[PDB]
Amino acid sequence: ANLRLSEANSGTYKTFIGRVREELGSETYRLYGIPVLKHSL
Amino acid sequence: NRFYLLTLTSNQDESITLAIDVEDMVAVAYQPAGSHESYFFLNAPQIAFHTLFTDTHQNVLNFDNTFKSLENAAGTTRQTIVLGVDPLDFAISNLFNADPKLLPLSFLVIIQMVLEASKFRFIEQSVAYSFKNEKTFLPDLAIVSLEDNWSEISLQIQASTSLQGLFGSVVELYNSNNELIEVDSIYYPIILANVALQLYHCQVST
Amino acid sequence: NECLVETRTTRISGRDALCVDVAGALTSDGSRLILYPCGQQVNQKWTFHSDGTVRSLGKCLATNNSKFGNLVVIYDCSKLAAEDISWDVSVGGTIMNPNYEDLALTSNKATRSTNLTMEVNTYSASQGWRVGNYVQPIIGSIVGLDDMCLEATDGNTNMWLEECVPNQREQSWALYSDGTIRVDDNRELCVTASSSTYDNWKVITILNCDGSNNQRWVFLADGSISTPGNQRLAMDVARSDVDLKKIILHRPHGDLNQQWVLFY
Ligand SMILES: OC[C@H]1O[C@@H](O[C@H]2[C@H](O)[C@@H](O)[C@H](O)O[C@@H]2CO)[C@H](O)[C@@H](O)[C@H]1O
Ligand SMILES: OC[C@H]1O[C@@H](O[C@H]2[C@H](O)[C@@H](O)[C@H](O)O[C@@H]2CO)[C@H](O)[C@@H](O)[C@H]1O
Repeated sequence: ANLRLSEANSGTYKTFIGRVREELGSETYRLYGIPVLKHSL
Repeated sequence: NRFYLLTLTSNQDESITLAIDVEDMVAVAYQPAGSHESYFFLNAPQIAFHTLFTDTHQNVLNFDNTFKSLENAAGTTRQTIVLGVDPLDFAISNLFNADPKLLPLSFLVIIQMVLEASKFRFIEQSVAYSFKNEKTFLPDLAIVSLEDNWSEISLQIQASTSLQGLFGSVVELYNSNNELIEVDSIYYPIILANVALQLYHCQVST
Repeated sequence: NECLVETRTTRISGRDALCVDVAGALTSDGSRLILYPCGQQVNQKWTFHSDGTVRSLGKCLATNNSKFGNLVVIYDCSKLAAEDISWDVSVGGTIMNPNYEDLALTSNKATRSTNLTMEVNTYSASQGWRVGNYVQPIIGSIVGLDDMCLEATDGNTNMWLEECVPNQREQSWALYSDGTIRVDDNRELCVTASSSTYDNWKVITILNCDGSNNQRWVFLADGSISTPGNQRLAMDVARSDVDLKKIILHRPHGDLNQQWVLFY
């Protein structure tokens, strides 16, 4: 999960936040469709 | 594996690697690229010292990763520090160089722009606007109230599942004209749109 | 810091920001439900319970054709049967009794003192409610693909994404307790899924608010602006081209064109 500022814009910044959320947020456990943070990794 | 690493590189190709405790969604430690020093918050969990950055001299910083301690250590409030592409760039450099006189403030930029941005889409978009429009912002009550209330919101989302989506206790948030919204149920976009990741409190099902 | 919530008192608001209100504060078993403008009165206050009942004035909200007809009404909990006072709130605004599986709480017209009723579930702007003590419409911008804000355009007739401006009156919206996204300057105008289509999908545009199921919208956890119900479709810039200037309600593939953000 690398955010490189020298060639960064809102697009790649959002994709980066996207990657953080995808790897931190649980796939199985969500409540009202909001994921709980993962137990392990 | 309990920790999650991500890498922030600067405008000079200076890279740091930051470590997030997945359990509480806080930064525990970081390492500048090609450096034998690694730096740990005073309240970083033991396992972090024993698992992360083992091939380095691990230094204990003079504050904890709590907002209160970063604010007292930087001498200012989140309500004063500006966020944006350039101040991020600068914060990355400061952490790379391990400058002690800037560190707490350098963290306040990084944490807000990455960890608080991952927690709330409102904060994410506030930051994306800095990149888009080339211009920076220092957070008002609206971002500060979300940051400050993340754990309570998480607990109240989980709690509501025992009573038709209603909270156990009111959660005071603010809008972008600094006006008070007393949220007290899941049925607001302020909560449901906004929160992208929630802190575990209880084992409950929807 | 406890996850069990036993008892709670909030208030229920709906179409055109009107509150669920027990008729004239009258307490007798069989007193009528109405929409009334919001306020600090004990008849408008509602208390939810672990068993499933919702009460005002010591007595639970009830629905039964055999006793009261079509109408909705407060009645004593101990005397009444068990099934006519269970309730369930759903994430996209639907208040309904599980025991009457086809049905849903409804205000048939939007104007003060309307009697509320249980009607067949069409997932309509009228059948939609916001449960929560904050009853005012949530004002702010809507930001979509490429950090463009939704703009009410062409004398407020047609809506599409334009580039952000601070405090443009037409770029702000007001999300109402009923489900509707109203224009900030004018509230009689509202967002709607129109009958005119593009590539076999309905074009979204503004119209006068009637309270139909073309007009009820919900902000989902995935970041979509979506329709309520098991079948789901979401708001969508068509093919991510702002130049076309049209939003289409589509099957929720959940890509960036269907990502939105309430920037309040
Ligand atoms: O009739 C609907 C309406 O009642 C209002 O209270 C009335 C009350 O019913 C009447 O007896 C009295 O003379 O005037 C009151 C208003 O000043 C409630 O305030 C309103 O919410 C509705 O429930
Ligand atoms: O144009 C509306 C529409 O786009 C579909 O995706 C298109 C894409 O825009 C186009 O560039 C490509 O050539 O074909 C795709 C379809 O196969 C979306 O799938 C649909 O949801 C709409 O958003």
